[PDB]
Formats: sequence, C-alpha cells, structure tokens
Amino acid sequence: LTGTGVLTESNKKFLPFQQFGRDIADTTDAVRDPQTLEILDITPCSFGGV
Amino acid sequence: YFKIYSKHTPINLVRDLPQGFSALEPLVDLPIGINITRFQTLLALHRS
Ligand SMILES: *[C@@H]1O[C@H](CO)[C@@H](O)[C@H](O)[C@H]1NC(C)=O
Ligand SMILES: *[C@@H]1O[C@H](CO)[C@@H](O)[C@H](O)[C@H]1NC(C)=O
Repeated sequence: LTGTGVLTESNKKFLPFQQFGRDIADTTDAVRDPQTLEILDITPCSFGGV
Repeated sequence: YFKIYSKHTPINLVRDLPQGFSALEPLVDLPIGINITRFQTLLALHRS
C-alpha cells in the first residue's frame, strides 16, 4: 500500500480481523503494522496556499 | 473461498431466538475451491 503522509500513534482499537481502515473517501486512514502488529494513523502533509 | 463468520452470545431465553442486534465477526476463510450444494448438521448422542 503505497502512500505519502505522516504516521502517528492511533487511539483506534482495531478488531483482530481488521487490518485497514477506510475514510469517507475510500483512502486508508489507518493501517495495522505488518511487523509489530500495531495500528498507525496516516494523516496528510501540511499542504497550503501561498 | 469458504467464509465462516461466527459470534458467541450469552443468553437466558428458554425457547426461541432472542430479539436484539449482534454483528458476526469473521472467524476463518478457507481456500477450498470446491463445489458445495448440500449440508448436514452433526449431533452427538448421549448413552447411558
Ligand atoms: C516477526 O513477526 C511477528 C508477527 O508477525 C512479530 O511478533 C515479531 O516481533 C517479528 N519479528 C521481528 C524480528 O520483527
Ligand atoms: C455444482 O453442483 C451442482 C449439483 O450437482 C451442479 O448442478 C453444478 O453444475 C455444479 N457446478 C460445478 C461448477 O461443478
């Protein structure tokens, strides 16, 4: 799952079967780590208008 | 693929199904790749 963002600690408690979390835009908000098996919350980068 | 979803619920109703809401979690996915059109429950006898 390729992406670009800031990875933060996720308060969300995923169910054991669940590995991904999809926002209203069908883009992964959070992903369950494939090595340490924890939940990481993806947030987009600080885009802005100049 | 054979998907088995299951849920265990503690109830205290004597006869019929209780009325309520309980979403079934997915338990196990089986790579079987076979045709299935019929099923049968397996019970256990009690011998004395
Ligand atoms: C290997 O993966 C398992 C779970 O998939 C994890 O518990 C374990 O810590 C991992 N080992 C290393 C060295 O990352
Ligand atoms: C699956 O079994 C049914 C019952 O015999 C049969 O009608 C059907 O053609 C079978 N399908 C395949 C893909 O074998």
